[PDB]
Amino acid sequence: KAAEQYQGAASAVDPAHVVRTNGAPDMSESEFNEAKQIYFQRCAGCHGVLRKGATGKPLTPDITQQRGQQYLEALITYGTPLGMPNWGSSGELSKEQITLMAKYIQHTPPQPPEWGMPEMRESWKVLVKPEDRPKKQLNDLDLPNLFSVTLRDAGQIALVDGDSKKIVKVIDTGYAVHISRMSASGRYLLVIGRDARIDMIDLWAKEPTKVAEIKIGIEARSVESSKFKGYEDRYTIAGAYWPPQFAIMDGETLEPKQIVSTRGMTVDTQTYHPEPRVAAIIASHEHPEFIVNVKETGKVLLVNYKDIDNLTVTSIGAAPFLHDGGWDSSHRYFMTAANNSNKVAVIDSKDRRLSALVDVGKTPHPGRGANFVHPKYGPVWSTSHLGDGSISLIGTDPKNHPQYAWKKVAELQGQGGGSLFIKTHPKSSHLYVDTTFNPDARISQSVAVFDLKNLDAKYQVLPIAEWADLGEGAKRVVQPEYNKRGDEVWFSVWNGKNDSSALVVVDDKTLKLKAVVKDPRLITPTGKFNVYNTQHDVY
Amino acid sequence: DMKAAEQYQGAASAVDPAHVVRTNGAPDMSESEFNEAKQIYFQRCAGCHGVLRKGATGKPLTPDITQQRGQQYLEALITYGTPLGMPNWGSSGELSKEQITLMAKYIQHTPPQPPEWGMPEMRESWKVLVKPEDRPKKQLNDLDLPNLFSVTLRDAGQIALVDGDSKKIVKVIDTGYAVHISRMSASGRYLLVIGRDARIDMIDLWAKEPTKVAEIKIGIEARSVESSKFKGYEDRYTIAGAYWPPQFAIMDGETLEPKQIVSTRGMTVDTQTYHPEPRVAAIIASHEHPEFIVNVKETGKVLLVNYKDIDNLTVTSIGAAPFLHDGGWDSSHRYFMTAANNSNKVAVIDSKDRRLSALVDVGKTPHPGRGANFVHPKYGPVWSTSHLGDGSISLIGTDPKNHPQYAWKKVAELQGQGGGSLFIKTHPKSSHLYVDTTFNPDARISQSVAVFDLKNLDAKYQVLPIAEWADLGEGAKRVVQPEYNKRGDEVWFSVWNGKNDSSALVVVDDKTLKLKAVVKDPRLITPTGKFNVYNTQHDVY
Ligand code: DHE
Ligand code: DHE
Ligand code: HEC
Ligand code: HEC
Ligand SMILES: [C-]#N
Ligand SMILES: [C-]#N
Repeated sequence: KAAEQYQGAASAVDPAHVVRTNGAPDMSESEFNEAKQIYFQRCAGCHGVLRKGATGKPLTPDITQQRGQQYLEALITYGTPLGMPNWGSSGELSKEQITLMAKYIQHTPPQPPEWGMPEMRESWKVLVKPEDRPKKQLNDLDLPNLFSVTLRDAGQIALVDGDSKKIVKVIDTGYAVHISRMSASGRYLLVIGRDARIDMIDLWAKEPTKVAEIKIGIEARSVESSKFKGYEDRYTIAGAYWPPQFAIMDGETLEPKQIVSTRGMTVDTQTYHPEPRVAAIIASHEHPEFIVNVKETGKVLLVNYKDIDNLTVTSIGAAPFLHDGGWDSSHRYFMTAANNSNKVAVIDSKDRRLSALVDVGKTPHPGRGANFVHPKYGPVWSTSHLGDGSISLIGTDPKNHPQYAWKKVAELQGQGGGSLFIKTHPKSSHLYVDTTFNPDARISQSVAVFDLKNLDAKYQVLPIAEWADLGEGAKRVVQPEYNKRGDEVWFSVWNGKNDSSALVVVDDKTLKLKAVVKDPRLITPTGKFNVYNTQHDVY
Repeated sequence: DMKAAEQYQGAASAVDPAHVVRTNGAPDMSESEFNEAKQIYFQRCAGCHGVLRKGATGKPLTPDITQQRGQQYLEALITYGTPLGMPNWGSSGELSKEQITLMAKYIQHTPPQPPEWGMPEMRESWKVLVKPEDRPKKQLNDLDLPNLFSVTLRDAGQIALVDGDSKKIVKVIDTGYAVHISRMSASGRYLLVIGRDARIDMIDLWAKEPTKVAEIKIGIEARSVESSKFKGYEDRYTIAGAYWPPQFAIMDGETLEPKQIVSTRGMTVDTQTYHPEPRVAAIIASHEHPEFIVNVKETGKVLLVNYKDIDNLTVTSIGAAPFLHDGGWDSSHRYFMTAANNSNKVAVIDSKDRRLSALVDVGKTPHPGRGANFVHPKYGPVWSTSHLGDGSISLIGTDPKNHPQYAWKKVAELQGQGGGSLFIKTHPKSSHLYVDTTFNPDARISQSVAVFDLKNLDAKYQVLPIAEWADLGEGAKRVVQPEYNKRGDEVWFSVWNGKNDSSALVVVDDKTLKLKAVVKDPRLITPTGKFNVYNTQHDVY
């Protein structure tokens, strides 16, 4: 009773300022569920799970009830020119569905599940114990020249032999694998699905097999392994969209060790954000750290793993909407893109600070980027864009080229907007640029190639999809990727699930068609990751 | 712009729609009925159950659990309570049967949402009353600043500066509502006070008359404020912790300018699950590194917030035990001895090696305040704490160097008057150990304090009738917090009576245990915490 009188006083919170959420249009269970289904299928990507807004404006009841039924129906129908699709004019949704959507967004956002240690441990499985795994490579595959290709809609990945151009193994994974990363030893392949399911594959077994699996959230995109000297196969980190968090695991077994929330304050307005999605993650070579990108808040986190029991995190402020990125030629500066801010942030992994914020074109999408030595400007890092056809060249040498350090030194022009990946190699004199999401079929079905020994000359259009000889379907071409020795570039002809797809290989020295990989199992090929080039960050 | 970026994010979310739940199936209640219940909730239930009803000292009152219990179960539990900390709202006749029904219906609805409080709101509340350049260069008064006391006048929303030697009120200043604590800056010039409403006030003790130079509001609800104490950082930064929103804020220690706000929402130490309301508790400034040691309650984390580079903040998260509350330094100012009250443990944080040294098992609901340090004739240097759940006083060894066999062990135990204790106190020059019993259900015990002889710890305590000595008449007259003067010969107590009744500050001669003086004033409304300037600034306890 002592402890009851002790916590007996009134809260300092004014009850009048604590608000009841309602005044929404009545809808039955059948009507609400149909609407909720359309929301996660068509709208959550841009508006967020909690509707607080990401690429899209906030769709919370305070804002939507203010607009009213008619406004909302009209906006969902015609869309806007600033990136909001027309759901009615395009005939994607019916008048009835749009009315249900307008009604839905006026209600309190339904609550999604959380995912902590109990759920993570429950999903954790060690298929082959470390003690019972091989001691050496029991197969005769050229592992450094292997490719980890994502078979998207099939929820699988295929290991394609670089030299023979054949599928060696097809493995069951999580749904729609986003990326593939290698461990610092070059033995373990790590893949993560968008469903946040991670699979660890031992390339040393007679036939490459899965040794462990875990689910780190409801939705995720990135996975990474420790790369600092003395920490080979020590830790594995993964970043989640829902819940806004990241997880550090044991690099041998995938045992969940630490989970850290990314819910916090923004860099720009310094206000609370309930859904800061984790984007790109890159392992530092300078300090025993993981460089984690937190999107909506525009924060770059340096997560130290020297002591994972008492975690040290340095929160570097950058720019809103941090997405993808990669290392400069020297592997010290993390060049990441803050896409909706139309900027590229430079993170010094050595001095542990923001070196600069470089203004580029509309919606920069570098992937990991493309590094080469410019004849006039010295070492540069490049990126193409989704919002326009420009290619930005940024100086990456503060030591021997201060005049050009962190400056958008020059621009190149591609086929158009909708570009996703730019690529080059140390042993190559070519620069490749795709145009995957470009509204024109011909442009999206081809890639642009520049001559690094003559950047004044226009690019050469390579008819990648046409060379594949596939027939019907959108046949969008995505991601240029080189092999171990850098003499051939691979492309994915991403066609629909019920259609035929292929991987097209081009001879880098001659710009001619070298090979075409077709297989009935090659369903919806997206990302391709060459083992050597991924492990040693060769871009 | 356009169509390319629309297909790029055109794919479906990996989230299963079927798993995202719609909340309702709650009893229909009108606006007047909902607001009447919501009023009672924040007045009587929020402290223990939390603002979002996810549970703190109290169990979760989220729709999933309450709708499962049903209307009748809820009405019965709110009426009779339980023996595990849940009050009997109906049996005691505190709430009417009609109010209890409204409450039962209320907790079955989705918890209403409070506002957030970020930088726009903080800057809007930020005021510089006297600019640094316009402030004095020397002390413009004849006040004995080191021996001044900063007494909280709770319900009045004010503080009072009482001269240690004369026993008179020098100045009454308008502050935030119900000031929780007073802290001094490292220079000894500025007095920092924070209200439970999260309003901070910075007072210059060097002006003609001690006046306010700056103010700011760091949240909707708060408890702690602190200043940077590492060498080379005098008056550099001021930090404050909030209950709602779950956050802390770092400000300029000269102007109170908001620089950084950090969310404490995160994963727990025990279950490693997400918690949407981790309240900030005690904050203490490190002398070993340029850091602030912040306690995060519900998650049970002790954060080492480095302020060397305030633009790129570095935080080290140390796991301790759930329900971290109050604490203080050991005799050497190296080990932060903090209580995880509902876990019945005292955590030891090494501020030098930056790690958890131990988790000592103590009694029921430890409440140390800042604690009491003295050298035990047998066990060596110790740190003590009294309890709310029982009458025991735990003595914990704090010397790993010369007494490793006793380090981080509940070495011995002393017995007080009973439960409901809040503060234990001693001083270097003193051979006495004082312990209050503020919240003890018996009137006579709560109106008195216990005193132990440090020279002969085997002997039983002496009872000092503090409230009786005050001669105040009617009222609860609960006695709270023993605090010494700079010399260590006087021990002050607060006779915390009701706002409409008469209160007093009782001073005792430590050398003789006899009544020295009584401070009465019509402005001395609901006195609670008293902080001696020198003793607060230099952590003398
Ligand atoms: C955060 C993130 C990364 C960086 C991780 C890293 O490197 O650590 C990444 C990388 C990638 C990479 C890495 C390439 C590389 O060379 O590094 C690939 C192949 C890729 C294929 C696609 N991505 Fe990706 N991608 C997202 C997020 C991300 N993608 C999205 O949220 C988005 C906008 C919407 C979505 O529906 O997922 C999106 C669209 C796409 C696609 O449409 C692609 C072509 C097919 C798909 O499955 O969704 N993303
Ligand atoms: C977090 C916290 C601290 C440590 C801060 C620090 O040192 O940095 C503290 C310290 C304190 C101290 C510090 C004394 C010291 O010497 O260190 C005092 C005087 C004090 C007066 C009270 N506290 Fe306190 N107090 C709370 C929280 C805290 N109190 C509560 O949440 C609680 C349980 C409920 C509430 O109503 O706020 C509570 C009850 C009380 C009281 O009932 C007191 C007596 C009167 C009041 O105004 O609420 N608390
Ligand atoms: C991204 C590729 C989008 C998808 C998928 C959907 N929306 Fe969206 N929406 C998006 C943007 C970038 C904007 C901003 C518009 C602007 O011109 O600034 C919006 C806006 C809306 C709004 C209006 C908010 C307001 O102004 O009050 C609504 C009502 C809206 N969007 C609804 C919505 C629904 C229900 C969708 C799925 C069926 C949907 N959007 C998809 C971007 C994108
Ligand atoms: C702390 C000093 C309390 C105050 C003030 C209130 N409650 Fe509480 N409550 C508290 C505890 C420690 C517990 C646990 C009881 C146990 O024996 O374990 C509870 C529990 C409840 C519950 C039951 C939850 C369940 O098991 O389903 C209810 C319905 C409840 N409390 C409601 C409630 C209301 C409405 C109050 C204010 C008018 C209130 N509590 C205050 C501690 C404390
Ligand atoms: C992915 N972009
Ligand atoms: C305060 N206790």
